[PDB]
This record gives sequence, C-alpha cells and structure tokens, in this order.
Amino acid sequence: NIVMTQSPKSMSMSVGERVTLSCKASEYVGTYVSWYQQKPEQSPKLLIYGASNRYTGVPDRFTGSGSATDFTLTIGSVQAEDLADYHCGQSYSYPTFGAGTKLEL
Amino acid sequence: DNTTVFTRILDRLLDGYDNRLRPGLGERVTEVKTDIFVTSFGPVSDHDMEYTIDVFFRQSWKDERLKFKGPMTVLRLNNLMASKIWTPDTFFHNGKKSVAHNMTMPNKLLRITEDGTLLYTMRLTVRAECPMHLEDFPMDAHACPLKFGSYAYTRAEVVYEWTREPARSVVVAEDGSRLNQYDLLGQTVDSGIVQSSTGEYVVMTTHFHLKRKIGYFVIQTYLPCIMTVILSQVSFWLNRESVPARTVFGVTTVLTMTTLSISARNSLPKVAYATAMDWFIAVCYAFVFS
Amino acid sequence: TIDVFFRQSWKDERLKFKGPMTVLRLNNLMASKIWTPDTFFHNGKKSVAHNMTMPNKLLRITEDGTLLYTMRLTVRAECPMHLEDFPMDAHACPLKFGSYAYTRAEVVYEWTREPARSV
Amino acid sequence: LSQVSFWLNRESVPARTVFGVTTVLTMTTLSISARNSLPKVAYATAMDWFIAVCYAFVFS
Amino acid sequence: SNMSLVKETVDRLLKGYDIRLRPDFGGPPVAVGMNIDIASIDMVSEVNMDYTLTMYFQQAWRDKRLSYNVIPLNLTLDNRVADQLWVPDTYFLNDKKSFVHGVTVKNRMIRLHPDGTVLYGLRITTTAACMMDLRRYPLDEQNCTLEIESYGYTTDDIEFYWRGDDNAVTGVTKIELPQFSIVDYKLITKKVVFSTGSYPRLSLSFKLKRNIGYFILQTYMPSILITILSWVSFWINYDASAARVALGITTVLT
Amino acid sequence: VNMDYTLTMYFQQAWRDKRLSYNVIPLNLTLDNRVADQLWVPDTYFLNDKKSFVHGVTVKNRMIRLHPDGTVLYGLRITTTAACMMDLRRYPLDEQNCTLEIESYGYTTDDIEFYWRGDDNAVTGVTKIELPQFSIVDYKLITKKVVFSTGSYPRLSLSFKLKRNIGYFILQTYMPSILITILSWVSFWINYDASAARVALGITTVLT
Amino acid sequence: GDVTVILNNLLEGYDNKLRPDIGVKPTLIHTDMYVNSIGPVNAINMEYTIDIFFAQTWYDRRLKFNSTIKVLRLNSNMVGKIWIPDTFFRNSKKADAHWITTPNRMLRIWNDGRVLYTLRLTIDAECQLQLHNFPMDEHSCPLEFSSYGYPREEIVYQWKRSSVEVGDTRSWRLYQFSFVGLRNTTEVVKTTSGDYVVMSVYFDLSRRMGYFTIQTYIPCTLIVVLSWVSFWINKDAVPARTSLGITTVLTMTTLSTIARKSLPKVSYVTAMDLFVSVCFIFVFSALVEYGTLHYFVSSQPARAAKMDSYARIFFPTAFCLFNLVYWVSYLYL
Ligand SMILES: *[C@@H]1O[C@H](CO)[C@@H](O[C@@H]2O[C@H](CO)[C@@H](O[C@@H]3O[C@H](CO[C@H]4O[C@H](CO[C@H]5O[C@H](CO)[C@@H](O)[C@H](O)[C@@H]5O[C@H]5O[C@H](CO)[C@@H](O)[C@H](O)[C@@H]5O)[C@@H](O)[C@H](O[C@H]5O[C@H](CO)[C@@H](O)[C@H](O)[C@@H]5O)[C@@H]4O)[C@@H](O)[C@H](O[C@H]4O[C@H](CO)[C@@H](O)[C@H](O)[C@@H]4O[C@H]4O[C@H](CO)[C@@H](O)[C@H](O)[C@@H]4O[C@H]4O[C@H](CO)[C@@H](O)[C@H](O)[C@@H]4O)[C@@H]3O)[C@H](O)[C@H]2NC(C)=O)[C@H](O)[C@H]1NC(C)=O
Ligand SMILES: *[C@@H]1O[C@H](CO)[C@@H](O[C@@H]2O[C@H](CO)[C@@H](O[C@@H]3O[C@H](CO[C@H]4O[C@H](CO)[C@@H](O)[C@H](O)[C@@H]4O)[C@@H](O)[C@H](O[C@H]4O[C@H](CO)[C@@H](O)[C@H](O)[C@@H]4O)[C@@H]3O)[C@H](O)[C@H]2NC(C)=O)[C@H](O)[C@H]1NC(C)=O
Ligand SMILES: *[C@@H]1O[C@H](CO)[C@@H](O[C@@H]2O[C@H](CO)[C@@H](O[C@@H]3O[C@H](CO[C@H]4O[C@H](CO)[C@@H](O)[C@H](O)[C@@H]4O)[C@@H](O)[C@H](O[C@H]4O[C@H](CO)[C@@H](O)[C@H](O)[C@@H]4O)[C@@H]3O)[C@H](O)[C@H]2NC(C)=O)[C@H](O)[C@H]1NC(C)=O
Ligand SMILES: *[C@@H]1O[C@H](CO)[C@@H](O[C@@H]2O[C@H](CO)[C@@H](O[C@@H]3O[C@H](CO[C@H]4O[C@H](CO)[C@@H](O)[C@H](O)[C@@H]4O)[C@@H](O)[C@H](O[C@H]4O[C@H](CO)[C@@H](O)[C@H](O)[C@@H]4O)[C@@H]3O)[C@H](O)[C@H]2NC(C)=O)[C@H](O)[C@H]1NC(C)=O
Ligand SMILES: *[C@@H]1O[C@H](CO)[C@@H](O[C@@H]2O[C@H](CO)[C@@H](O)[C@H](O)[C@H]2NC(C)=O)[C@H](O)[C@H]1NC(C)=O
Ligand SMILES: *[C@@H]1O[C@H](CO)[C@@H](O[C@@H]2O[C@H](CO)[C@@H](O)[C@H](O)[C@H]2NC(C)=O)[C@H](O)[C@H]1NC(C)=O
Ligand SMILES: Cc1ccc(-n2c(-c3ccccc3)nc3ccccc3c2=O)cc1
Repeated sequence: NIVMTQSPKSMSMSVGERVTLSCKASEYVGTYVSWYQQKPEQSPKLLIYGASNRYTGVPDRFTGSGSATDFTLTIGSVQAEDLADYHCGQSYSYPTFGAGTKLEL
Repeated sequence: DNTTVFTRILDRLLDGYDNRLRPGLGERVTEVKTDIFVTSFGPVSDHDMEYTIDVFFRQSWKDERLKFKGPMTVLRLNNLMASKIWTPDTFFHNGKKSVAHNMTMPNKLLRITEDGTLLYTMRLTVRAECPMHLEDFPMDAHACPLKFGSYAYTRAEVVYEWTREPARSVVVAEDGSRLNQYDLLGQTVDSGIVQSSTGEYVVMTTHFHLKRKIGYFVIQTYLPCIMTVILSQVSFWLNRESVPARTVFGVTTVLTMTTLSISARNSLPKVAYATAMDWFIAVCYAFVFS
Repeated sequence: TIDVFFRQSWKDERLKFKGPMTVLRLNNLMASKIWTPDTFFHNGKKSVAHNMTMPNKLLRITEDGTLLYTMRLTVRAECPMHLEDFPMDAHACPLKFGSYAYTRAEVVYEWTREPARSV
Repeated sequence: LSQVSFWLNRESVPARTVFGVTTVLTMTTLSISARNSLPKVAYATAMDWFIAVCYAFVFS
Repeated sequence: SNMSLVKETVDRLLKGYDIRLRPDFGGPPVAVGMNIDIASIDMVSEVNMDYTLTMYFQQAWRDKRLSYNVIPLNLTLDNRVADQLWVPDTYFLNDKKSFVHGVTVKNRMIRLHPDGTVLYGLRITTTAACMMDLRRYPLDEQNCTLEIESYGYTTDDIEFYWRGDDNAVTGVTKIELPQFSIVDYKLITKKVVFSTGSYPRLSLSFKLKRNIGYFILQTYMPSILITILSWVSFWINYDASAARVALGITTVLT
Repeated sequence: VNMDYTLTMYFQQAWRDKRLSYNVIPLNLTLDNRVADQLWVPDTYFLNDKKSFVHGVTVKNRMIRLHPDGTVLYGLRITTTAACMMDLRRYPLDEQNCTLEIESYGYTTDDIEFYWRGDDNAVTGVTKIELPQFSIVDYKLITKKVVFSTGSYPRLSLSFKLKRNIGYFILQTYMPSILITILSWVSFWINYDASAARVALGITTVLT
Repeated sequence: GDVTVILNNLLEGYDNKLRPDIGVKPTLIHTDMYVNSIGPVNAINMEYTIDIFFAQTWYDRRLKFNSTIKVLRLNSNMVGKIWIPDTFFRNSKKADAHWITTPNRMLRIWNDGRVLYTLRLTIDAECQLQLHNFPMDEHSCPLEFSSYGYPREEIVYQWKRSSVEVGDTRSWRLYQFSFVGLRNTTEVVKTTSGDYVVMSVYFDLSRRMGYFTIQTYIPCTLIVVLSWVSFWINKDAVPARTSLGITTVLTMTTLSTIARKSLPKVSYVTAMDLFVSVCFIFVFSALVEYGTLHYFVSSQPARAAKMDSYARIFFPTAFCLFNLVYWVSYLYL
C-alpha cells in the first residue's frame, strides 16, 4: 500500500507555543492527505483536507502544508483544548493512516 | 405506446427547465465527478513541445430538476438531449487545439438516473502543450501535464472531483499507445486551485511520465560520430611518406563531422542551450580536428 | 493573397425611414435580412470571411434608403505568371469580381469614386 | 574557380583533375537547387540560361 | 394524384416522431446491419502511422414507426429528413479525422421501405490510425483496420452485424496502392467492455504487403555498387596511396 | 518564413447595458455561455490576424457574467495567428516588434470607446511566457483612433519586443564555419611541394 | 410586388423532401459544365484539381406559375426551399462550393416549371496515373458524377448537345501536361443501393517533357560525358582518374535519388529511371574499366595501351546507340 510514517510518536508542549507535526508518505500522494484530531474516547474529527484546506469549524491556528511525499501540520499558539491524538491519512489510493501522534503538555 | 409514455416523461422533464442556470444556482456548489479513459496516447512532438491524446472524458453531476419516475431507472438518451440541459463548461487549460469527434454522430453520451444523477461522456482528441527541458537530450524524461477545469465558474460554484480513487481515475488502455519515440512509464493526478483575473478556479491535473528511447539517436548520431572518430585516428598508422592520403583523411573526416553536426539538431527544437548530444558531437569534432 | 475591406453601396427604396437618427449604424446581422449583392471573385481560389470575434461586417442605412455594406476578406486569387524572364520578371496580377446570378440588365457595378482612386 | 586551374603547372595532374571534377559537380548541384525554387514550368528561364552557360564554361 | 398520397404518407410518418428515442426504446435491441463499399485507400503513411480510406458507409435497421402500407414503392427522401429521424450513433474508434463529403449536397442517403426498414448511407473519408511494425521494413506486412462501434447504446440497446457476413464489404480487390498489395481482409464481430457498459463492435481489417522493387532500385542496388567500387581498391597497387584512400573515403561518403 | 506568430489568450471585454439590470437577486449571475448569442457584444476584431478561432472543447470557451448594475463581463479563449512582418537584416542578432491591433469593425468612435481596464495591468502572463528562441524584452499598451474612409474607429495595440537568442546559431552555423576557416589555414603549414594535398584541403573547405 | 405573390404561392404547400414525379416517372436532369481551369496534376497523390460552373436543369410541375413574368431570376436564397438533385462527384477526393461574398449559386425558374440551377465548384478529382513511359506519358482521366440516393428509376442524367465547354486553356495551371481534348460518356453502375446513371467527362492530358529534360536528362548525359573524359587522361595519373570516376558515381546516385523522388513510390520501372540506370551503368563501366586497365599495366603494357583507345570509342558509340534505341522506342509509342 502507501505507508504514512508520522513522527514524532508523541510530544509535549505548554500552552501558547508553536508545534509542527510531520507525516511522510511512502509513494506519491499529491495533495490528498488529511489530518484528524481524536480526543480521548471520541471519534476522529477532520481538520485539514486536501493538503492545506481547513475544514469548516476548524480554528485559524491549525494549518497544513506539503505536497508529494512530505506533509506537515503546524499548530500555532496551542491552547488547552488542543490535547489529543493527531492522525495523518492519504486518500490518493485506498486510504492508509499514520500510526498517530499524541500531544501532551 | 411505451415510446409514447417515455416521450411524455421526457417532455414533462424539460418543462420549465432553464439550461442557462446550473443546478443549485444560488444555494449550493455543483460537484462534478470526473473520469478519464485514455484510448490512445498520441505521438509527442518535440519540435512543438506538445503531445496528442485521445480520451473518453466522463463527467457526472446531480441535477435535482431531472428526477423522474417510470418503468426504467436510467434513461440512455441520444446525445441531443445534452444540448437541452445544463452541462459543465470544462476546458483544458494547456490545450492547444482539441476536437470533439462527431462522426458519424456527435460522439457523446447522456444517462439520466431517476434520482437526477447524470453521466455525460465525450470522445475527444486533445493536443496539449508539454513544456520540455532538453538539457539531457536524448536521455531525458518528461512529465507532460493535462490540466482541465471550469471556464467561467469559480470554486464557489463548480468544483471538480475524481469519480473513483484519485490513483484509479485516469485509466490508459492496454493497446492504446501511439508513442514511437517515447515510453509511457505511468500517470499521476492531482487537484488544486488557480487564481485568474476572473476568480478562483479548481483545476484537475494529470501528469503522464514519458522516458525517451535512445535507440534512434544511437544509430543515427552516436555510432556515426564514433565511426568518424575511429576513421580519423586510423590515419595515424599511415606512413609519413603519404601526405595526400592523410590530408584526405583529415579533410573528409572534418567534413563528415560538420555534416553530422548540422544533421543532429534538425530533430530537436531550436533551444538556446547545449544538450548531451551537442556535447558528444562537440567532443567528437574536437578529436577529429586534433 | 490580399486582405481588403470590400465596400458596396446601393439604393433600396424599401428601406427608407424617418427618425431621430439620419443614419442607422446597424449590426452585422441585419444584413442577413435584406437583399445584398451576390458579388464573387471570378479568379478567386479560396477566400475567407472573418468572424472573429464576430462577423467582420458592417451595415449603414441612410434615411433616404442608401445602404453601405462592407466586409473584411482574405482573397486568394490566381495570378497566371509567364516566367520566361525569371527572376527579372514583372507581372500584372488581376482581381476580377462581379455578380453571380445577375446579368447586366439587372445588376451593374461602378466604382464609388474616380476609378483611379477606387482601390 | 574552374578557370583558376589554368595557372597550375602541367605536372600537377591530380590537382587540375580535382578542380575540374569538383567544379562540375558544384555546377550540377547549383543547377538542381536553382530549379527547386520555381514552379515546374516546361520552358527555360533566364536563370536556366545563365546556369547552362556557366556549366558550359566549367566543362570547357 | 400519387404525389398527394406520398406527401400525406410522409407527413403522417414524421408527425409525432420522437427523435430522442431509438426504435423499440424499452424493448429488445435494434439490430443494425452494416455495408461498406470501399472507394479507395489513399495514403498509407509510416510517418503518421495512419491511412486514409473513402467508403460508402451504409446502415440498415427496422423502425416500426416508419412503416406504411398505402403505396407500393420505396421512398427515397431528400437527405435533410435524416436530421428528423433516429439514426444509430456509430463512430469509428481509431479514426483521427473524418468528414462526410458535401458537394453538391451532403452525400448521404435515406430510403424508407414499406415494412419500416430504413436504409441510411454516408460517403465518408476517414484518416484512421494504424501502428506499423517497421522491424522488417521494407520487407514488412502491415495489418490495419477500422473499428466500428456504438457510443451511447450498449449491447442490450443495439446490435451490429455485417449484412451478408462475407459480402458486406466490397471494392477491396479494385484497390490499387502504389506501394502495397492487399493480401486479404477479414470481418470480425465482437463486444467490448468499458466502465460504462459493453458495446457492439465490428472490425474490418486489411493485410497490406509492401512492394520491394522500388526499394531495390532506389536504395539496395546503389549499396552493392558502392561496395563493389570499394573492392576495386584491391586491384590497385599498394604504391598508389592517394588513389586507394580516395576510393575508400569516397565510398564511405556515398 | 510565414512572418507571423501565434498567441493564445483569455480575451475579456467589459461594458454596461442598462437593459440587463436587475435588483431582486443580490449576487452576480454567471450564465451558460450559450446566452451570449442572445445579447449584444462588441464587434471587436484583430486587424492583422490571419487565422483565429475560439476554443470549442468541451464547449465554446466563452464566459458571460452579469452584474446587478448591468455590467457584462465577456470572455473568450482565442488563438490568433497575427501577421508579424520581420526585418531580418540583422538575423540572428535581431530584435523584432510585432503586435496585435484590436479595433471595432462597425462602430465608429462616437458609437463605442475602447480602453484597457487597469491601463497598466490590463495585460497579464507576459513574464511567464517562455519562447525557445526569443525572450520577451518589453511590451506596451496603446490607445489610438484610426481614420478610414468610413469613419474613425477606436483601436488598442498590444506590442511585444522580442530579442532573439543566439546560442542555437552559435552551435549550428557560426562555430562550424569558423572551424572550417581554421582548417583552411592548415594549407599554409603543408609543404608547397604537395599539390594534391593542398588542393584537397582548399576544395574540401570551400565545398564544406 | 407581385413576384413576392408568385414566390409565396409557389412555395406554399410544397415539399422539398420529394422529387418531382415521385411515383410517376424518373426525373430527367440535363447537365452542363463550364470548365474554368484544370489545375495542377500531382502524380504524388494521383489527383488533379478542376474549377467548373456546374449547371443542372429539370422540370418541376409544382414550380409552375402564370404571369407576365416569364422567368424568375433568383439568387441562392431560395435554393434550400425547393427540391434540388443530390448530385455528387464519384472520384473526388474532396470538393467545395464557393461562399464569398455569398454562396456562388444561381436559380432560375421558368413559366412552364423548368428549373435551372448553377453553382461554382472546385474539385480534387482522383485519377490513377499509369506511370509507364513517364515522362513521355499521356493520360485521359475522368470526372464522374451521379445521384447519391436516387437510382436510375428515379433520376436520369443527360448530356446536352454542347454540354461541356472549356475556356481559353492559356490561363490554366497545367505545367507538366497539356490539354488535348475531352469527351463525355454515360453508363449505368450497379451498387448495393441500386442501379445508378453515372456521367463521365474525360480530360486528355499529355505530359510535356521540358521540365524533366533540363532537370534529369541533360545533367545525367553531361555526367556520362564527364565520365568519358577519363579515357583521355594519362594512364599514369591514378588518383586523378580514380577520383574522376568515383565522384561521377556519387553525382549519379544523387541525381537518381532526386529524379525518382519526382514521382510516387511505384514498384515498376518508368522510362526515366531506365535512362538513369543505364547512365549509372555507363559511369560504373568507366570506373571499372580504368581499374582493369591499371591492373593490366603491371602484367601486359600493350593490353592496357590498346584497351584505353578501344574504350575511348566503344563508350560514346554505345551511349549514342542506347540513346537512339531509347528515344525511338519511347517517343514513337
Ligand atoms: C461535425 O461538426 C461540424 C462542426 O459543427 C459540422 O460542420 C458544420 O455543418 C453545418 C451543417 O452541415 C454547416 O452549416 C451549414 O453551412 C452552410 C455553408 O457551408 C459553407 O460555409 C460554412 C460557414 O457558413 C458561413 O457561410 C454561410 C454562407 O456563406 C452562412 O450561411 C453561414 O451562416 C456562415 O456565415 C456566418 O459565418 C461567416 C464567416 O464564415 C460570416 O461572415 C457570416 O456573416 C455568418 O456569421 C463553412 O463552415 C463550410 O465549410 C465546411 O463544410 C464544407 C462542406 O463541403 C467543407 O468542405 C469544409 O471543409 C467545412 O467543413 C462551407 O464552406 C450553410 O449554407 C448552411 O445553412 C443553410 O442550410 C441550412 C440547412 O439547409 C439552413 O437551415 C440554413 O438556414 C441555410 O439555409 C438558408 O441559406 C441558404 C443559402 O444558400 C438558402 O439557400 C436557404 O434557402 C436558406 O435560406 C433561408 O435563410 C437565409 C438566411 O440564412 C435567408 O436569406 C433566406 O431568405 C431563407 O430564410 C449550414 O449553416 C457548418 O458550416 C459546418 N461547420 C464546419 C466548421 O464545418 C459537421 O457537419 C459535423 N459532422 C457530422 C457528421 O455531423
Ligand atoms: C489483423 O489483426 C486482427 C487483430 O488481431 C486479426 O483479427 C483476429 O482474427 C482472428 C481470426 O478470426 C480472431 O480469432 C478468433 O477469436 C474468436 C474469439 O475467441 C474467444 O472466444 C471463443 C468462443 O467464442 C473461445 O473459443 C476462445 O477461447 C476465445 O475465448 C474465436 O471464436 C475464433 O474461432 C476460434 O474458435 C473456433 C471454435 O473453437 C475454432 O474453430 C477457431 O479455429 C478458433 O480457434 C478465432 O479464434 C481474433 O480474435 C481477431 N483479433 C481481434 C483483436 O479481434 C486479423 O485476423 C488480422 N488480419 C486480417 C487480415 O484481418
Ligand atoms: C461567425 O460568428 C457568428 C457569431 O459568433 C456565428 O453565428 C452564430 O451561429 C450559430 C450557429 O448557426 C448560432 O446558433 C444557432 O442559434 C439558432 C437560434 O437560436 C436562438 O433562437 C432559437 C429559436 O429559433 C431558440 O431556440 C434559441 O433558444 C435561441 O434563442 C438555432 O437555430 C441554432 O440551433 C442549431 O443548433 C442547435 C444546437 O442545440 C439545435 O438545437 C438546432 O436544431 C440547430 O441545429 C443554433 O443554436 C448563433 O446564434 C449565431 N450567433 C449569433 C450572434 O447570431 C457564425 O455561425 C460564425 N460563422 C461560422 C462559419 O462559424
Ligand atoms: C513596438 O512597435 C510599436 C509600433 O511601432 C511601438 O508603438 C509606438 O509607441 C510609441 C511610444 O510608446 C508611440 O508614440 C506615442 O505617441 C503618442 C501620440 O502621439 C501624438 O502626439 C504627438 C506629439 O506628442 C504627435 O506627433 C502624434 O501625431 C500624435 O498626435 C504620444 O502621446 C506618446 O507620448 C509622447 O508625448 C508625451 C507628451 O507628454 C511624451 O511624454 C512621451 O515621451 C512621447 O514623446 C508617444 O510619443 C507610437 O505612437 C506607437 N506606435 C503606434 C503605431 O501607435 C512600440 O513602442 C514598440 N515597442 C514595443 C516594446 O512594443
Ligand atoms: C459581484 O461582483 C462585484 C465586483 O466583481 C463584487 O463587488 C466587489 O466586492 C468585493 C468584496 O466585498 C470588494 O472587494 C469590491 O470592492 C467590490 N467591487 C465592486 C466593483 O463593487 C460583488 O461582491 C460580487 N457579488 C457577490 C455576491 O459577491
Ligand atoms: C457529349 O455528349 C453528346 C450527347 O451524348 C454528344 O453529342 C452527340 O454527338 C454526335 C456526334 O458524335 C451526334 O450524332 C449526336 O446527335 C449528338 N447528340 C446530341 C444530344 O447532341 C457529344 O458528342 C459529346 N461530346 C463529346 C464526346 O465531346
Ligand atoms: C542505417 C545507418 C545508420 C548510420 C550509418 N552510418 C554509420 C554507421 C554507424 C554504425 C554502423 C554502420 C554505419 N557511420 C557513419 C559515419 C559517418 C557518417 C555517416 C555514418 C552513417 O550514416 C549507416 C547506416
């Protein structure tokens, strides 16, 4: 399939700082990667579609970038409600998801 | 009178129908699902930096004004029904000249499902512009694009989407290769947005990756150049007491090199830089002259 | 090859009018609804009438019923050359036009100005 | 160039032979090319006569 | 008067005719029979990998709507009525550029028969793509073909077949090509599957063999003759360096 | 050889028609292009074009967009083969200036007025044009009135200044002839006792 | 005024889908042709161009009126409203009417219902040129036309007494060929559609051998005499004579390539390439003769000495003899 290597496995940052999550695609996926926020005991929520397109209801601090194999999700000035898991997936081919990334303080 | 009831269905379907207005004109964005079947990948014109392509261009959208109920679930209609309804005004951005085939009739297709979904397929040939960088010619590779989208409808009105998984939405037929000088390694698709002077438009892109075959140029330029170099160097083994013979060798080899150098470029466009073939011919000319 | 504005002018009494304008600078599609001369080029091979971005035509009706009708053409015409003195040769390339379908008892052509100033 | 050959000494045979041969070949090429530019008229033009006379001089 | 009878018959046939529906719209497929009279095969080009043929392309089908029993004659109509009747959406898949001849009028025919049989002919010139294997050129054989298919109507809407099944195509033996000889030709009936359904297809294909004599004269002979003139150098004494080198170099140049 | 260039452009026209004014709908109506056959459009033409067309796949590549005040935005994707008379006295070290003349065929200057929307940014995409043999050095927009026997007409001129790249010609014709002249000079280093050799050099050089 | 009334009455209740006398008798059409010019005849595509005025006349009892006006002289406006025969040209690769400034068409309707319908046409007509005896080749190739959908029972064409008229022939575009006459013919052909009356006009064209003379014959014979020149050069000058012969050969092959490139790629032998091949054989003979002479110098001097003089006479005599045979056989054919 297409392997989405998402790094780091986990990371912690206080409230107010900028973070950059990164996702690596095995093959070419164009701009067909989406970012998902999954808070504990909840279903995933789409944040970024395309590669840089904020889904409706997504605050303006979340923002995605990248094309081809390299992608990133920068959360500028994280708040206290940004603690969750963050999954990257590709929809270029039959979907595959990254292993995930946990965000603590 | 099954034809009569179907005629009554069709007439009730177009009553009070304004084909000037897209479905969901002021209250929704029209979503056109798109699919391409490549029946042949025409030749690549290096001189013109273009390539020809034959396709079935398939477009599907939903028109709520075209719902119907009858003894069929789909209506396979003659292609003159498409002119009576709204259809997307898709065009190829880097298209140079394309043709919508109409022998013996307009090579078109219109299926209406009873829920109002439409399938609209065309057969058409596209001459598209493929910008090429020939620094590594004749050992170069290119990604020739095919970009399409809506004319006159911005992202807020019509958006385009691949009907199936993006990686499976452009399909090339097995026997459909009209490539003489190139090899079709594969295809890639993408979607994006272009800001024009009239607004923000969705653009769908396909890249066809072509690798040039070196064989023709080997036989026609590289082997002759190596042969002339060998012949020029064979003159060393002649006796020094034969000035006319070695003079003939030198002059005729130089003349052959000049003819070959004039011949080689004639196949490529008149670019302003030196290709790999140009460097090879230059070194061969240097050896003959030396 | 020759690119021309081809101007024709005739009187049609049926097109007299009386209004605020002395002349009606009319669109190129009004001409299709009225009689126009069927001029053609006797030695023309393959001519084109331009309709980019619209038909390159012109119709102007004066109140007295005089019509002006001009069109933009590219005319390709046969010029039979006698190449005995080539390349020191001079030629007279003709351009003959007249009415298909109307004999001299029905339609005649004249130059609009002095003949020496009409081309 | 053909007339230059008259100033070479009578001993340099291959030199004068090359002059004559190459000049005639050049004239034949020059004749074909000059006929290329024209419609395939069936008569002779002024250029044809000039070429024919120059060829006659080279042959002579 | 028989003119009035024909006029009323044609008016009745064309009244209430829905061009948007094929014959037997909801019922079984309509069967279209194909005839081809090949006028010529024009330019077999290796450079463009294609060829041009002109043919009288004829199609025949039953349309019960266009049936009449008041007059005993087959009605040939002005070919403008073809724009008012349903005709099949036949297209040639591999053709690169085509037209119907239009002098002095559009060269098409439309003939009605009392039982409803329509006869619809077209004089067509198609430039059809034909990929040629030139590995054995000029001692090569080429197999080109014209692919005939329905565009909109799948195989449960329409059926294609050759009328005669072997005499459906005529005029092949009369074709003379400057460089090729027609070895033979075949007629194939099949169905092809696409993502949008399965469609009827007819294939007409020709086997073309290239003539050798032209190539012999123009390119083979000179090669042997230059090789023999190069051999002539062996009968020249080794003392004559200029002569032998001129011979060899000039042969290489030729 | 043909003294002409081919350009493809998106040609936009804007005017106001009080007849097409509406106030019940608040937004701008993008209509199916086929309605342009039912509206007045200016009779614009290109005086120097030889052959041109509007692209027609999948449909005719034209745009019609109305505004509540009545403004009409009319757009076409055109390819024109404009005549480009070139002076080749300095070929291939030559700089060429050919243009596109835009004029109203039937409407004199008291019926219609042409202007460049922007008047300096009215033309876009020029800096992104890549010609293999030339480079667009400069372009200009002009507004004129031209006088014919039938009246005086608004005219807009778009001009391009093309500088020809020379590298191709260095590779193709300049270097070979220079090298052939160097070859010619070798004759003077060969003993003047040899007639066949020196004549071979000279004749071969001339013919090359 | 009342011509409008006549026209409106003629067209009212009129069906142009039905030929006159639909179910009574065949429609008889008399055809005339005025040939403006017969264009170039390119053997590469085996086609020729022709520009004509094509006149057709027939009777339509529906177009019958009674008035002081005897003839209605009309333009193309009314052509599409009446029945027109569907005449097409059978051997035309392509054809077109003329449309500048208006359709070059004419319609005249007489009192008794006679219709005359004329239009201007340029046609690229196919004809298969048997290029044996080229460039001394004469051809008579046709222009055929018939009805597309109407068999003999429905439409019959008929040549008038003075049906085909040509113009001056001085302003035509025939360079390789000269027009020498014509003839008209009628016949019936059988097709899958039915039996059709087919009309034919044959134009007789003879090639004029003035371009090919100076393009191929003079250069080839001059190259041959240049080859002869070798027989007078001193036998000791080996490089001179070798180069003379071999250069003659390469010039011969270039000339052969061009000459054959004149015409289409036909596998049979034309008269021109037989001449070129014989010239090549002559040049090859001169070169091999010098080679053998030089070889025999080392063995036998007298042999080579007399061989030179023998060749000096046997070559030109053979060439003159071949010229006589060739021209006698081909010119008197
Ligand atoms: C695949 O798709 C292709 C592309 O769509 C398609 O090709 C198109 O086919 C159609 C139909 O077959 C063509 O339309 C016909 O064209 C005929 C003319 O053909 C010549 O000219 C056209 C261009 O037409 C211009 O010129 C004529 C006359 O000069 C005008 O009448 C046209 O309106 C048009 O003029 C406009 O454009 C000009 C600029 O060019 C402007 O200057 C001008 O002001 C106008 O704006 C060419 O394209 C043709 O070339 C093509 O075809 C030839 C065929 O041999 C090829 O060789 C060539 O390579 C090209 O392929 C050709 O040169 C028209 O005559 C015709 O219209 C008449 O007939 C129809 C049907 O009968 C009528 O409905 C119509 O009303 C017209 O009849 C009226 O006029 C005639 C005139 O004689 C009268 O006799 C008649 O009684 C009737 O009169 C009535 O109306 C009059 C007003 O019009 C009025 O005065 C009377 O009083 C009365 O009321 C028809 O339009 C179209 O051109 C083709 N396009 C192309 C690009 O090829 C192809 O077929 C498709 N294939 C398949 C298999 O489906
Ligand atoms: C130019 O090039 C074209 C393209 O290659 C050639 O066209 C081919 O012509 C051959 C000969 O007619 C075709 O071969 C035929 O295929 C049919 C389909 O076979 C399938 O179906 C049958 C049952 O329907 C199965 O038996 C089979 O396993 C396949 O699944 C066969 O039905 C034909 O007959 C075969 O079966 C019968 C009965 O068993 C035997 O008696 C026959 O001997 C034969 O075995 C036949 O095999 C081929 O399909 C064509 N190709 C294409 C792409 O259509 C032209 O021939 C070539 N030259 C010319 C001059 O045209
Ligand atoms: C040079 O440039 C000019 C202008 O750019 C071109 O003129 C256009 O020509 C096209 C084709 O002839 C015209 O389109 C035609 O419109 C006709 C009328 O449409 C109106 O009126 C009818 C009522 O009769 C209404 O139904 C309709 O809603 C419009 O309000 C139609 O008669 C034509 O229909 C034909 O095609 C349709 C396609 O669906 C079929 O349904 C019909 O059966 C018929 O076959 C056609 O739609 C267009 O209007 C012209 N423009 C203008 C401004 O008049 C020239 O054609 C061009 N010259 C060349 C050679 O290209
Ligand atoms: C490519 O080729 C084209 C065509 O040759 C060139 O286009 C020309 O461009 C120049 C300048 O851009 C144009 O010259 C301009 O003419 C205007 C109108 O002239 C009127 O006034 C003068 C007197 O001032 C009269 O003699 C004349 O008859 C007219 O009545 C001037 O207004 C322009 O400005 C001039 O005056 C102002 C006054 O403030 C000065 O500041 C300016 O510096 C200047 O002196 C200017 O003179 C010329 O008309 C264009 N040609 C055509 C045919 O229109 C392109 O420039 C060329 N290059 C490129 C890159 O395309
Ligand atoms: C219709 O188009 C007009 C002009 O293109 C739009 O008016 C513009 O609105 C934007 C957004 O507020 C402003 O930046 C411009 O100043 C306006 N221009 C003009 C000329 O008024 C209008 O908003 C569009 N209609 C809709 C519904 O968006
Ligand atoms: C054209 O055809 C007409 C009729 O088919 C030929 O005219 C006939 O000529 C012969 C003399 O050979 C007369 O006896 C007949 O009376 C003529 N018939 C008519 C109806 O006039 C005419 O010869 C043909 N033109 C040719 C062959 O050039
Ligand atoms: C078909 C074909 C293609 C190329 C060649 N050719 C070969 C050459 C190179 C390799 C093997 C045999 C000949 N050397 C040359 C040397 C100098 C000038 C031209 C050639 C040449 O044109 C001959 C025939």
